[PDB]
Amino acid sequence: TVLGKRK
Amino acid sequence: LPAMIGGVYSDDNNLQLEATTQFRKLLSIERSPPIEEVIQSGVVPRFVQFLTREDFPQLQFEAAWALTNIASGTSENTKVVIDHGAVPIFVKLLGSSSDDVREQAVWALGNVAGDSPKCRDLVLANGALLPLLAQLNEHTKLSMLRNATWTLSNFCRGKPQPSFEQTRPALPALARLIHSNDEEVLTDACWALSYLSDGTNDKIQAVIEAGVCPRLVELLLHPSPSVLIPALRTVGNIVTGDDAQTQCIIDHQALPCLLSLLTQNLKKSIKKEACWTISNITAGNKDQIQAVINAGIIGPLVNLLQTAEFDIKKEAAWAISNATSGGSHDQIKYLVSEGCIKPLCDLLICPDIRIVTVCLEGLENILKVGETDKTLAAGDVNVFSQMIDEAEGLEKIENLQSHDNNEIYEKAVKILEAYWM
Repeated sequence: TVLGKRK
Repeated sequence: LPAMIGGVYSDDNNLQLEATTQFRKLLSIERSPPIEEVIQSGVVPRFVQFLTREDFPQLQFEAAWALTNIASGTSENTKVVIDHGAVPIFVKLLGSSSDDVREQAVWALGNVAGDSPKCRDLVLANGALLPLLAQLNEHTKLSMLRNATWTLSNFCRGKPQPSFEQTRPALPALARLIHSNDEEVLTDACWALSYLSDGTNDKIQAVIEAGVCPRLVELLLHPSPSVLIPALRTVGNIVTGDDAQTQCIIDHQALPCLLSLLTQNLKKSIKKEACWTISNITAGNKDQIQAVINAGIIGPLVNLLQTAEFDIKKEAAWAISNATSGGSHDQIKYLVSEGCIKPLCDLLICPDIRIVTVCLEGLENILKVGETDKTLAAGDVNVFSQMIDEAEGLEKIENLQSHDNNEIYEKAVKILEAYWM
Protein backbone atom coordinates (compact mmCIF):
# COMPACT_ATOMS: atom_id res chain seq x y z
CA THR A 1 0.00 0.00 0.00
CA VAL A 2 3.03 2.25 0.53
CA LEU A 3 5.29 0.55 -2.03
CA GLY A 4 4.88 0.85 -5.80
CA LYS A 5 5.49 3.17 -8.73
CA ARG A 6 6.29 6.88 -8.20
CA LYS A 7 5.86 9.77 -10.60
CA LEU B 1 21.33 58.01 -29.88
CA PRO B 2 19.16 60.88 -31.19
CA ALA B 3 20.47 60.02 -34.70
CA MET B 4 19.55 56.35 -34.06
CA ILE B 5 15.95 57.05 -33.04
CA GLY B 6 15.65 59.32 -36.07
CA GLY B 7 17.00 57.08 -38.83
CA VAL B 8 14.72 54.34 -37.49
CA TYR B 9 11.75 56.66 -37.96
CA SER B 10 13.07 57.96 -41.27
CA ASP B 11 11.92 57.05 -44.75
CA ASP B 12 15.44 56.28 -45.97
CA ASN B 13 16.41 52.61 -46.10
CA ASN B 14 20.09 53.42 -45.52
CA LEU B 15 19.16 55.39 -42.45
CA GLN B 16 16.71 52.72 -41.31
CA LEU B 17 19.20 49.88 -41.74
CA GLU B 18 22.24 51.50 -40.05
CA ALA B 19 20.12 52.48 -37.04
CA THR B 20 18.63 49.03 -36.56
CA THR B 21 22.09 47.45 -36.91
CA GLN B 22 23.28 49.94 -34.33
CA PHE B 23 20.39 49.19 -31.98
CA ARG B 24 20.97 45.51 -32.51
CA LYS B 25 24.63 45.98 -31.72
CA LEU B 26 23.51 48.06 -28.73
CA LEU B 27 21.28 45.21 -27.58
CA SER B 28 23.78 42.52 -28.65
CA ILE B 29 26.26 43.28 -25.83
CA GLU B 30 27.08 40.51 -23.33
CA ARG B 31 27.18 42.42 -20.02
CA SER B 32 23.79 43.91 -19.03
CA PRO B 33 22.40 45.00 -22.40
CA PRO B 34 20.55 48.33 -22.32
CA ILE B 35 17.18 46.72 -22.97
CA GLU B 36 15.06 49.11 -20.84
CA GLU B 37 16.76 51.97 -22.66
CA VAL B 38 16.14 50.69 -26.24
CA ILE B 39 12.40 50.27 -25.50
CA GLN B 40 11.90 53.76 -24.01
CA SER B 41 13.48 55.15 -27.23
CA GLY B 42 10.23 54.12 -28.98
CA VAL B 43 11.75 52.11 -31.82
CA VAL B 44 10.30 48.78 -30.70
CA PRO B 45 7.02 49.36 -32.63
CA ARG B 46 9.08 50.53 -35.61
CA PHE B 47 11.23 47.36 -35.36
CA VAL B 48 8.04 45.29 -35.63
CA GLN B 49 7.14 47.19 -38.85
CA PHE B 50 10.56 46.41 -40.40
CA LEU B 51 9.82 42.69 -39.93
CA THR B 52 7.21 42.98 -42.68
CA ARG B 53 9.63 44.55 -45.21
CA GLU B 54 10.02 41.44 -47.39
CA ASP B 55 11.92 43.49 -49.98
CA PHE B 56 14.53 44.29 -47.35
CA PRO B 57 15.55 40.92 -45.87
CA GLN B 58 18.61 42.42 -44.22
CA LEU B 59 16.53 44.96 -42.30
CA GLN B 60 14.10 42.18 -41.38
CA PHE B 61 16.98 40.07 -40.06
CA GLU B 62 18.56 42.90 -38.09
CA ALA B 63 15.15 43.99 -36.74
CA ALA B 64 14.30 40.42 -35.70
CA TRP B 65 17.64 40.19 -33.97
CA ALA B 66 17.17 43.41 -31.94
CA LEU B 67 13.65 42.30 -31.07
CA THR B 68 15.03 38.94 -29.95
CA ASN B 69 17.61 40.59 -27.71
CA ILE B 70 14.84 42.74 -26.24
CA ALA B 71 12.69 39.66 -25.52
CA SER B 72 15.63 38.01 -23.74
CA GLY B 73 15.24 40.63 -21.04
CA THR B 74 12.81 40.84 -18.14
CA SER B 75 9.26 39.57 -18.23
CA GLU B 76 8.15 43.13 -19.04
CA ASN B 77 10.55 43.48 -21.92
CA THR B 78 9.02 40.32 -23.34
CA LYS B 79 5.44 41.57 -22.63
CA VAL B 80 6.14 44.76 -24.62
CA VAL B 81 7.18 42.81 -27.72
CA ILE B 82 4.10 40.62 -27.44
CA ASP B 83 1.84 43.67 -27.03
CA HIS B 84 3.16 45.17 -30.24
CA GLY B 85 1.97 42.14 -32.14
CA ALA B 86 5.31 40.51 -32.96
CA VAL B 87 4.18 36.96 -32.18
CA PRO B 88 2.17 36.23 -35.35
CA ILE B 89 4.73 38.11 -37.43
CA PHE B 90 7.62 35.94 -36.25
CA VAL B 91 5.52 32.87 -37.01
CA LYS B 92 4.86 34.27 -40.50
CA LEU B 93 8.63 34.86 -40.77
CA LEU B 94 9.16 31.13 -40.37
CA GLY B 95 8.01 31.01 -43.97
CA SER B 96 10.63 33.55 -45.00
CA SER B 97 12.55 33.07 -48.25
CA SER B 98 15.64 34.14 -46.28
CA ASP B 99 17.42 31.56 -44.09
CA ASP B 100 18.80 34.19 -41.70
CA VAL B 101 15.32 35.57 -41.10
CA ARG B 102 13.80 32.11 -40.45
CA GLU B 103 16.56 31.18 -38.01
CA GLN B 104 16.09 34.49 -36.17
CA ALA B 105 12.27 34.15 -36.02
CA VAL B 106 12.83 30.74 -34.34
CA TRP B 107 15.24 32.22 -31.78
CA ALA B 108 12.77 35.07 -31.14
CA LEU B 109 9.79 32.75 -30.65
CA GLY B 110 11.87 30.61 -28.34
CA ASN B 111 12.60 33.65 -26.20
CA VAL B 112 8.95 34.69 -25.95
CA ALA B 113 7.85 31.14 -25.22
CA GLY B 114 10.65 30.71 -22.67
CA ASP B 115 9.33 33.60 -20.62
CA SER B 116 6.36 31.79 -18.98
CA PRO B 117 3.61 29.17 -19.56
CA LYS B 118 1.35 32.09 -20.38
CA CYS B 119 3.70 33.25 -23.15
CA ARG B 120 4.39 29.70 -24.24
CA ASP B 121 0.66 29.05 -24.73
CA LEU B 122 0.19 32.25 -26.82
CA VAL B 123 3.08 31.39 -29.11
CA LEU B 124 1.55 27.93 -29.58
CA ALA B 125 -1.86 29.55 -30.09
CA ASN B 126 -0.52 31.73 -32.93
CA GLY B 127 0.26 28.46 -34.65
CA ALA B 128 4.02 28.47 -34.23
CA LEU B 129 4.51 24.73 -33.80
CA LEU B 130 3.54 23.60 -37.26
CA PRO B 131 5.57 26.10 -39.32
CA LEU B 132 8.47 25.31 -36.96
CA LEU B 133 8.50 21.54 -37.60
CA ALA B 134 8.44 22.16 -41.36
CA GLN B 135 11.85 23.86 -41.11
CA LEU B 136 13.29 20.54 -40.12
CA ASN B 137 14.49 18.15 -42.83
CA GLU B 138 17.54 16.33 -44.19
CA HIS B 139 19.18 19.58 -45.31
CA THR B 140 18.61 21.79 -42.25
CA LYS B 141 21.92 23.44 -41.31
CA LEU B 142 23.30 22.84 -37.78
CA SER B 143 22.72 26.40 -36.60
CA MET B 144 19.03 26.05 -37.39
CA LEU B 145 18.80 22.60 -35.75
CA ARG B 146 20.19 24.01 -32.55
CA ASN B 147 17.83 26.98 -32.77
CA ALA B 148 14.77 24.95 -33.63
CA THR B 149 15.34 22.32 -30.94
CA TRP B 150 16.04 24.83 -28.22
CA THR B 151 12.79 26.47 -29.28
CA LEU B 152 10.88 23.16 -29.39
CA SER B 153 12.11 22.39 -25.86
CA ASN B 154 10.77 25.74 -24.56
CA PHE B 155 7.36 25.13 -26.19
CA CYS B 156 7.23 22.04 -24.01
CA ARG B 157 8.78 23.48 -20.83
CA GLY B 158 6.77 24.80 -17.91
CA LYS B 159 4.30 24.15 -15.10
CA PRO B 160 1.45 23.67 -15.67
CA GLN B 161 2.37 21.64 -18.74
CA PRO B 162 0.91 22.57 -22.13
CA SER B 163 -1.90 20.47 -23.58
CA PHE B 164 -0.42 17.24 -24.77
CA GLU B 165 -2.50 17.58 -27.93
CA GLN B 166 -0.67 20.85 -28.65
CA THR B 167 2.86 19.45 -28.22
CA ARG B 168 2.22 16.02 -29.72
CA PRO B 169 3.15 16.80 -33.33
CA ALA B 170 6.66 17.74 -32.15
CA LEU B 171 7.30 14.14 -31.16
CA PRO B 172 8.42 12.76 -34.56
CA ALA B 173 10.96 15.62 -34.88
CA LEU B 174 12.35 15.19 -31.36
CA ALA B 175 12.60 11.42 -31.96
CA ARG B 176 14.85 12.09 -34.95
CA LEU B 177 16.81 14.81 -33.21
CA ILE B 178 18.05 12.50 -30.42
CA HIS B 179 19.94 10.65 -33.17
CA SER B 180 22.14 13.71 -33.70
CA ASN B 181 25.64 13.66 -32.22
CA ASP B 182 25.56 17.38 -31.48
CA GLU B 183 25.54 17.91 -27.73
CA GLU B 184 23.43 21.04 -27.83
CA VAL B 185 20.72 19.46 -29.95
CA LEU B 186 20.90 16.31 -27.81
CA THR B 187 20.69 18.46 -24.67
CA ASP B 188 17.55 20.37 -25.69
CA ALA B 189 15.85 17.38 -27.33
CA CYS B 190 16.15 15.29 -24.16
CA TRP B 191 14.93 18.14 -21.98
CA ALA B 192 12.07 18.46 -24.48
CA LEU B 193 11.29 14.73 -24.22
CA SER B 194 11.64 14.80 -20.42
CA TYR B 195 8.71 17.24 -20.38
CA LEU B 196 6.46 15.18 -22.66
CA SER B 197 6.93 11.87 -20.82
CA ASP B 198 6.09 13.62 -17.55
CA GLY B 199 2.42 12.91 -16.90
CA THR B 200 -0.05 10.10 -17.38
CA ASN B 201 0.90 6.75 -18.92
CA ASP B 202 -0.84 7.60 -22.21
CA LYS B 203 1.65 10.45 -22.63
CA ILE B 204 4.41 7.88 -21.98
CA GLN B 205 2.56 5.70 -24.45
CA ALA B 206 2.94 8.38 -27.12
CA VAL B 207 6.64 8.83 -26.37
CA ILE B 208 7.73 5.16 -26.58
CA GLU B 209 5.54 4.69 -29.62
CA ALA B 210 7.59 7.41 -31.28
CA GLY B 211 10.55 5.06 -30.94
CA VAL B 212 12.91 6.94 -28.69
CA CYS B 213 13.76 4.16 -26.22
CA PRO B 214 16.93 2.61 -27.76
CA ARG B 215 18.66 5.92 -28.36
CA LEU B 216 17.70 7.23 -24.93
CA VAL B 217 19.44 4.30 -23.25
CA GLU B 218 22.58 5.13 -25.24
CA LEU B 219 22.44 8.72 -24.01
CA LEU B 220 22.80 7.40 -20.44
CA LEU B 221 26.39 6.73 -21.40
CA HIS B 222 26.99 10.19 -22.93
CA PRO B 223 30.15 11.66 -21.42
CA SER B 224 28.47 15.05 -20.99
CA PRO B 225 26.27 15.58 -17.90
CA SER B 226 24.35 18.11 -19.98
CA VAL B 227 22.89 15.29 -22.11
CA LEU B 228 22.87 12.49 -19.49
CA ILE B 229 20.79 14.56 -17.07
CA PRO B 230 17.75 15.18 -19.30
CA ALA B 231 18.09 11.71 -20.85
CA LEU B 232 18.10 10.09 -17.40
CA ARG B 233 14.98 12.17 -16.56
CA THR B 234 13.12 10.97 -19.64
CA VAL B 235 14.06 7.31 -19.12
CA GLY B 236 13.07 7.59 -15.49
CA ASN B 237 9.68 9.01 -16.51
CA ILE B 238 9.09 6.23 -18.95
CA VAL B 239 9.64 3.51 -16.32
CA THR B 240 7.02 5.14 -14.02
CA GLY B 241 4.51 3.75 -16.52
CA ASP B 242 3.27 0.18 -16.85
CA ASP B 243 5.18 -3.08 -17.19
CA ALA B 244 5.13 -3.00 -20.99
CA GLN B 245 6.10 0.68 -21.19
CA THR B 246 8.87 -0.08 -18.67
CA GLN B 247 9.89 -3.03 -20.83
CA CYS B 248 10.69 -0.82 -23.89
CA ILE B 249 13.52 0.57 -21.82
CA ILE B 250 14.70 -2.69 -20.22
CA ASP B 251 14.83 -4.28 -23.66
CA HIS B 252 17.78 -2.09 -24.67
CA GLN B 253 20.15 -2.98 -21.86
CA ALA B 254 19.46 0.07 -19.72
CA LEU B 255 19.99 -1.83 -16.45
CA PRO B 256 23.68 -2.45 -17.16
CA CYS B 257 23.89 1.26 -18.05
CA LEU B 258 22.23 2.48 -14.85
CA LEU B 259 24.47 0.15 -13.02
CA SER B 260 27.52 2.02 -14.29
CA LEU B 261 25.97 5.38 -13.32
CA LEU B 262 26.09 4.31 -9.67
CA THR B 263 29.64 2.93 -9.87
CA GLN B 264 31.54 5.73 -11.53
CA ASN B 265 32.27 8.83 -9.49
CA LEU B 266 29.32 11.02 -10.49
CA LYS B 267 27.27 13.73 -8.72
CA LYS B 268 24.85 12.80 -5.93
CA SER B 269 21.95 14.20 -7.99
CA ILE B 270 22.72 11.79 -10.81
CA LYS B 271 23.19 8.75 -8.60
CA LYS B 272 19.94 9.65 -6.82
CA GLU B 273 17.98 9.74 -10.11
CA ALA B 274 19.36 6.42 -11.36
CA CYS B 275 18.13 4.85 -8.10
CA TRP B 276 14.68 6.39 -8.39
CA THR B 277 14.68 5.04 -11.95
CA ILE B 278 15.91 1.65 -10.68
CA SER B 279 13.12 1.78 -8.01
CA ASN B 280 10.43 2.06 -10.71
CA ILE B 281 11.78 -1.07 -12.36
CA THR B 282 11.82 -3.23 -9.21
CA ALA B 283 8.35 -1.68 -8.89
CA GLY B 284 7.63 -3.91 -11.90
CA ASN B 285 7.04 -7.65 -12.45
CA LYS B 286 9.07 -10.68 -11.32
CA ASP B 287 11.02 -10.65 -14.58
CA GLN B 288 11.79 -6.94 -14.57
CA ILE B 289 13.04 -7.52 -11.05
CA GLN B 290 14.90 -10.49 -12.51
CA ALA B 291 16.34 -8.16 -15.16
CA VAL B 292 17.74 -5.98 -12.35
CA ILE B 293 19.07 -8.92 -10.41
CA ASN B 294 20.73 -10.22 -13.57
CA ALA B 295 22.56 -6.95 -14.27
CA GLY B 296 24.10 -7.21 -10.82
CA ILE B 297 22.49 -4.06 -9.42
CA ILE B 298 21.48 -5.46 -6.01
CA GLY B 299 25.07 -5.77 -4.83
CA PRO B 300 25.94 -2.11 -5.37
CA LEU B 301 22.41 -1.10 -4.37
CA VAL B 302 22.77 -2.54 -0.87
CA ASN B 303 26.10 -0.74 -0.44
CA LEU B 304 24.40 2.56 -1.23
CA LEU B 305 21.51 1.84 1.19
CA GLN B 306 24.14 1.19 3.83
CA THR B 307 26.80 3.83 3.21
CA ALA B 308 25.62 6.49 0.77
CA GLU B 309 24.35 10.04 1.32
CA PHE B 310 20.73 10.24 2.59
CA ASP B 311 19.28 11.63 -0.68
CA ILE B 312 20.50 8.36 -2.25
CA LYS B 313 19.65 6.08 0.72
CA LYS B 314 16.03 7.27 0.35
CA GLU B 315 15.80 6.01 -3.26
CA ALA B 316 17.83 2.79 -2.68
CA ALA B 317 15.33 1.86 0.05
CA TRP B 318 12.45 2.25 -2.36
CA ALA B 319 14.24 0.12 -4.94
CA ILE B 320 15.01 -2.62 -2.39
CA SER B 321 11.61 -2.49 -0.71
CA ASN B 322 9.64 -2.49 -3.99
CA ALA B 323 11.58 -5.57 -5.03
CA THR B 324 10.32 -7.42 -1.93
CA SER B 325 6.80 -6.36 -2.81
CA GLY B 326 6.58 -7.92 -6.27
CA GLY B 327 9.30 -10.53 -6.01
CA SER B 328 9.16 -14.29 -5.60
CA HIS B 329 10.18 -16.33 -2.56
CA ASP B 330 13.62 -17.05 -4.09
CA GLN B 331 14.36 -13.57 -5.45
CA ILE B 332 13.61 -12.24 -1.99
CA LYS B 333 16.06 -14.70 -0.39
CA TYR B 334 18.61 -13.43 -2.91
CA LEU B 335 18.01 -9.86 -1.68
CA VAL B 336 18.65 -11.08 1.87
CA SER B 337 21.68 -13.12 0.81
CA GLU B 338 23.09 -9.89 -0.66
CA GLY B 339 22.60 -8.54 2.84
CA CYS B 340 19.69 -6.12 2.67
CA ILE B 341 18.30 -6.90 6.12
CA LYS B 342 20.86 -4.80 8.08
CA PRO B 343 20.76 -1.70 5.77
CA LEU B 344 16.94 -1.75 5.90
CA CYS B 345 16.90 -1.97 9.71
CA ASP B 346 19.34 0.93 10.09
CA LEU B 347 16.96 3.35 8.38
CA LEU B 348 14.06 2.62 10.78
CA ILE B 349 15.49 5.47 12.82
CA CYS B 350 15.79 7.99 9.99
CA PRO B 351 14.01 11.36 10.44
CA ASP B 352 12.09 10.92 7.18
CA ILE B 353 8.73 9.43 8.15
CA ARG B 354 7.90 8.11 4.69
CA ILE B 355 11.14 6.21 4.47
CA VAL B 356 10.60 4.48 7.80
CA THR B 357 7.27 3.13 6.46
CA VAL B 358 8.99 1.88 3.29
CA CYS B 359 11.71 0.01 5.16
CA LEU B 360 9.17 -1.36 7.60
CA GLU B 361 7.03 -2.56 4.69
CA GLY B 362 10.07 -4.11 3.02
CA LEU B 363 11.10 -5.80 6.25
CA GLU B 364 7.58 -7.32 6.62
CA ASN B 365 7.68 -8.92 3.16
CA ILE B 366 11.00 -10.51 4.17
CA LEU B 367 9.27 -11.72 7.31
CA LYS B 368 6.46 -13.47 5.39
CA VAL B 369 8.93 -15.45 3.28
CA GLY B 370 10.89 -16.50 6.33
CA GLU B 371 7.56 -17.59 7.75
CA THR B 372 6.96 -19.84 4.77
CA ASP B 373 10.43 -21.36 5.13
CA LYS B 374 9.69 -22.02 8.81
CA THR B 375 6.63 -24.08 7.86
CA LEU B 376 8.32 -25.89 4.93
CA ALA B 377 11.13 -26.92 7.29
CA ALA B 378 8.67 -27.45 10.18
CA GLY B 379 11.11 -25.34 12.19
CA ASP B 380 11.00 -23.70 15.60
CA VAL B 381 12.09 -20.16 14.64
CA ASN B 382 11.76 -17.82 11.65
CA VAL B 383 15.33 -17.49 10.42
CA PHE B 384 14.77 -13.98 9.07
CA SER B 385 13.43 -12.74 12.41
CA GLN B 386 16.70 -13.78 13.91
CA MET B 387 18.56 -11.70 11.33
CA ILE B 388 16.30 -8.67 11.92
CA ASP B 389 16.77 -9.21 15.64
CA GLU B 390 20.52 -9.44 15.02
CA ALA B 391 20.65 -6.16 13.06
CA GLU B 392 19.29 -4.32 16.12
CA GLY B 393 16.14 -4.14 14.09
CA LEU B 394 13.96 -5.80 16.66
CA GLU B 395 14.74 -3.00 19.15
CA LYS B 396 14.05 -0.27 16.59
CA ILE B 397 10.65 -1.74 15.79
CA GLU B 398 9.91 -2.22 19.49
CA ASN B 399 10.68 1.51 19.86
CA LEU B 400 8.44 2.37 16.89
CA GLN B 401 5.52 1.43 19.17
CA SER B 402 6.38 4.83 20.65
CA HIS B 403 6.21 6.71 17.36
CA ASP B 404 3.90 9.71 16.98
CA ASN B 405 2.61 8.64 13.55
CA ASN B 406 -0.29 6.18 13.26
CA GLU B 407 0.86 4.61 10.04
CA ILE B 408 4.23 3.79 11.62
CA TYR B 409 2.62 2.98 14.96
CA GLU B 410 0.10 0.48 13.61
CA LYS B 411 2.67 -1.33 11.41
CA ALA B 412 5.22 -1.89 14.19
CA VAL B 413 2.47 -3.39 16.33
CA LYS B 414 1.27 -5.51 13.37
CA ILE B 415 4.81 -6.78 12.78
CA LEU B 416 5.61 -7.57 16.41
CA GLU B 417 2.21 -9.20 16.89
CA ALA B 418 2.56 -11.38 13.78
CA TYR B 419 6.19 -12.36 14.34
CA TRP B 420 7.11 -11.64 18.01
CA MET B 421 4.41 -13.02 20.35
